[PDB]
Amino acid sequence: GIREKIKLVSSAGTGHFYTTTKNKRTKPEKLELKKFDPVVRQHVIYKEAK
Amino acid sequence: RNGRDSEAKRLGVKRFGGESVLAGSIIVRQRGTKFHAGANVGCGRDHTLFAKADGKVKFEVKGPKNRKFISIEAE
Amino acid sequence: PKIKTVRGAAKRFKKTGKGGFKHKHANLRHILTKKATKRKRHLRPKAMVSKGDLGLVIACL
RNA sequence: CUUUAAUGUUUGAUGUUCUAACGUUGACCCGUAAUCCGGGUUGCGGACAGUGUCUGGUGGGUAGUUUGACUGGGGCGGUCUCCUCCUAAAGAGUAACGGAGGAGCACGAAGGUUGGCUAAUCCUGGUCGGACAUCAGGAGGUUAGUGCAAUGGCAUAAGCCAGCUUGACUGCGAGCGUGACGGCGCGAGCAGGUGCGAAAGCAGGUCAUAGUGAUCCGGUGGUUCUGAAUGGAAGGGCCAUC
RNA sequence: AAUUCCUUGUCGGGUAAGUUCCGACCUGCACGAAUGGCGUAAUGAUGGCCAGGCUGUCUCCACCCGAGACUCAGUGAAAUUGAACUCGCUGUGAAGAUGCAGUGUACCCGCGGCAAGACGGAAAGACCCCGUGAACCUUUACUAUAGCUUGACACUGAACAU
RNA sequence: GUUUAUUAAAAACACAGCACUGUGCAAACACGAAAGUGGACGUAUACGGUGUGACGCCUGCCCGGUGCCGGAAGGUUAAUU
RNA sequence: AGGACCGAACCGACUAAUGUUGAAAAAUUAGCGGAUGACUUGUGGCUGGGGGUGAAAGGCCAAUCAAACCGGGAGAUAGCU
RNA sequence: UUUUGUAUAAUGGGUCAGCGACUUAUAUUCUGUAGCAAGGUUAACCGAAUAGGGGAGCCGAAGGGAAACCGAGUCUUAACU
RNA sequence: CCAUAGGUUAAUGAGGCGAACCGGGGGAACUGAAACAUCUAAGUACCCCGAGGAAAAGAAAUCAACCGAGAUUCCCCCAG
Ligand SMILES: [Mg+2]
Ligand SMILES: [Mg+2]
Ligand SMILES: [Mg+2]
Ligand SMILES: [Mg+2]
Ligand SMILES: [Mg+2]
Ligand SMILES: [Mg+2]
Ligand SMILES: [Mg+2]
Ligand SMILES: [Mg+2]
Ligand SMILES: [Mg+2]
Ligand SMILES: [Mg+2]
Ligand SMILES: [Mg+2]
Ligand SMILES: [Mg+2]
Ligand SMILES: [Mg+2]
Ligand SMILES: [Mg+2]
Ligand SMILES: [Mg+2]
Ligand SMILES: [Mg+2]
Ligand SMILES: [Mg+2]
Ligand SMILES: [Mg+2]
Ligand SMILES: [Mg+2]
Ligand SMILES: [Mg+2]
Ligand SMILES: [Mg+2]
Ligand SMILES: [Mg+2]
Ligand SMILES: [Mg+2]
Ligand SMILES: [Mg+2]
Ligand SMILES: [Mg+2]
Ligand SMILES: [Mg+2]
Ligand SMILES: [Mg+2]
Ligand SMILES: [Mg+2]
Ligand SMILES: [Mg+2]
Ligand SMILES: [Mg+2]
Ligand SMILES: [Mg+2]
Ligand SMILES: [Mg+2]
Ligand SMILES: [Mg+2]
Ligand SMILES: [Mg+2]
Ligand SMILES: [Mg+2]
Ligand SMILES: [Mg+2]
Ligand SMILES: [Mg+2]
Ligand SMILES: [Mg+2]
Ligand SMILES: [Mg+2]
Ligand SMILES: [Mg+2]
Ligand SMILES: [Mg+2]
Ligand SMILES: [Mg+2]
Ligand SMILES: [Mg+2]
Ligand SMILES: [Mg+2]
Repeated sequence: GIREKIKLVSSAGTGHFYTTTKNKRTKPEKLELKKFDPVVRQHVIYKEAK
Repeated sequence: RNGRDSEAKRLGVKRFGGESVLAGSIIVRQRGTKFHAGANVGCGRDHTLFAKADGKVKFEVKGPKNRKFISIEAE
Repeated sequence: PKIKTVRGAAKRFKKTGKGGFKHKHANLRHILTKKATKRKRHLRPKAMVSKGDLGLVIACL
């Protein structure tokens, strides 16, 4: 798998991730993204792919 | 080996001038902006020109570059 | 000899009030991340059985 | 806790001796005027061999099955899904082993927004410097670019630069289109809640059209669901996903 | 050449003339040494070639003897058969005509013959294709299995040393 | 000499000779789930399997592949515990 | 003495013709090979179908053989006629 | 009969006469008709046996949701006009 | 050596035939799935053993749900 499928786990106390695709040979770093989380229904920073 | 073709995508004008249409009715499925958005018309992300209010459909020809616009009348 | 039931159709269907049957959309057990949330939000509820297929459901009942 | 001794210790592995289970298509006796069989004496092996159960390898010796379709007869050759143009006779659609090409990917920016800019090619002058690198001016004015094949489109730029950023958010959907169907696609607008801009406003991914896989079966996370007497649990469902 | 596509390879022989045959040459498409190689006396209802004798094989058939075929009397079948008052020619046509069109010819019926046609009769084409048909057969096709083989446990013990 | 009784009698089979190989007897091998037989009332000068098929000159090279023979250092490895 | 030679019965079936609704569901006529051998023959036993047997052709196993015949599953299935 | 199409030289039939090919049982749905009617109706069984009991049960009047659960409403959603 | 094995005699019982129904020991394939191997067809067809006018099973180490029912076999519903 060249471009590989990963997820975006919320840093809150909520068991929710989004899901997207990353590459290996372009990004050695993990992905930080602010995103909505429908438990507290606000926007939380996301990290921890897979 | 040369013969091949896609499935045709059913483009064109679905509703012509002089027709009482309803809201959100698709008028034109086109690729580019060969038909241009205008009064009461949204341009889709595939440039599907879609309607916003009830009424008729009028093909105006306006603009400095002789473009083709679609509009919805009321009366 | 009573009629045998198509058990797959009995699992995938259930009857509504005016004789229509209900069913559940496809494309919802695996690959979902390359798809859109708009598409999956369309797919998530249940719907009615279409026109030409009612004979091929009622015969299965 | 590192490496090793005296000896209790449950047993496993190697060699040696014994005979008593087991074998004897060695001998002798009896039933018995009998080359089967049984019983006894005796000899040689002897915990080996061999039989059953489980398991690994072999296994056409043998049994049951498969080996596709289009096709200008069949087979070999080629092709089967998706996108683009023509054949398409100016609504949509329209076949052929008709003519020509591409896709089974990519991006944390190449996305959103705000502010802003406009390319190709040629000529002239200019150190190494060259037919062509980087500078300045002129003609020209999209021939260039648009992540890629083609077509349509783009100057209010959909092409290019920088800052700020996560709307590549969720739950819904009046209505429409296109397919027999499963489905696929466009979508103003509502509630919540973000980013950009002073604001009017824009943003539910990329300029669009390909970049894909039904169901079943099972994996992981969450759960105002169920829980075969009851409370739990295993499992089943639902939501998300592999 | 039991093997050579081109090929009747090329050169001698035989013959008036020989794609076959015999002898030799090598450029063996693609002989080859135990799925043997090369020679071989004899043997072969074996394959090929030549020569003498011999003759109706032939030019070119002719005559004769018997058994049928023909006639008389007696017994008396069969396959096939939509129906029939069942001609030719040219043309048309499900595309090769007894039947259609046009035209020619022809008193009605036996008998002996000959087979050119009636796409004649016999067997629902064996070769061709299709059916998601069958049978057998082969293998490093798949799935299993009898069998061969390995080990553990039970049938199964007593002591000695490591 | 044998063969397709019935479209094929041959160059096909078989042969004696040859070589490889399995074989220690309760042999290998075969029928048979076992018993018991054939092997043979034989005993490596015997029996089976396999190819070539009298005789004479002979029979060359290769263990890369597939199959057979030898082993017991190492890796991996079933059931059991 | 000879799987010796010629040739009767005996065994077989290489060539031509007739026959091909026949005299005959494979013959007749005229020729033909072996004829003391691995032959021929009378009688009776043994081998039962995924089996036998086969000097091997896929030949024979009751006029039927790439798996006999009979009775069953059986009104097998038949997108074919 | 099969066909795009047959006088077709594509198939089948020599002729007559007899026989011969969409039936049966239990389920479901639709139509027509008869009864009753927010009701309808029994089956197995008892029974001077088509009567009459027997109403165990099935269908219908209320659905929605996977389900707990609610109810002329129900499901999604924190929540809908 | 006793005794067992064995030999003789004698009595009682059995053998075998028969349609189907029954209890068991063995046990296919065509077919269907539009092919086929899991599955089916079915423990059907078939082979074998044994008894009776009936056979087998049969008085609970069975169900249910905190109320309880009370051996076995047969029919109708639950229920396609
Ligand atoms: Mg309806
Ligand atoms: Mg799912
Ligand atoms: Mg096979
Ligand atoms: Mg089978
Ligand atoms: Mg094909
Ligand atoms: Mg037109
Ligand atoms: Mg068009
Ligand atoms: Mg701007
Ligand atoms: Mg769960
Ligand atoms: Mg329980
Ligand atoms: Mg020669
Ligand atoms: Mg010459
Ligand atoms: Mg050779
Ligand atoms: Mg030879
Ligand atoms: Mg001979
Ligand atoms: Mg006439
Ligand atoms: Mg003519
Ligand atoms: Mg004649
Ligand atoms: Mg004919
Ligand atoms: Mg036929
Ligand atoms: Mg045929
Ligand atoms: Mg013959
Ligand atoms: Mg012959
Ligand atoms: Mg030979
Ligand atoms: Mg050699
Ligand atoms: Mg002789
Ligand atoms: Mg002689
Ligand atoms: Mg042969
Ligand atoms: Mg052959
Ligand atoms: Mg025969
Ligand atoms: Mg067979
Ligand atoms: Mg049957
Ligand atoms: Mg039949
Ligand atoms: Mg036909
Ligand atoms: Mg027709
Ligand atoms: Mg006509
Ligand atoms: Mg005719
Ligand atoms: Mg005809
Ligand atoms: Mg006929
Ligand atoms: Mg009649
Ligand atoms: Mg009554
Ligand atoms: Mg099938
Ligand atoms: Mg009893
Ligand atoms: Mg109690």
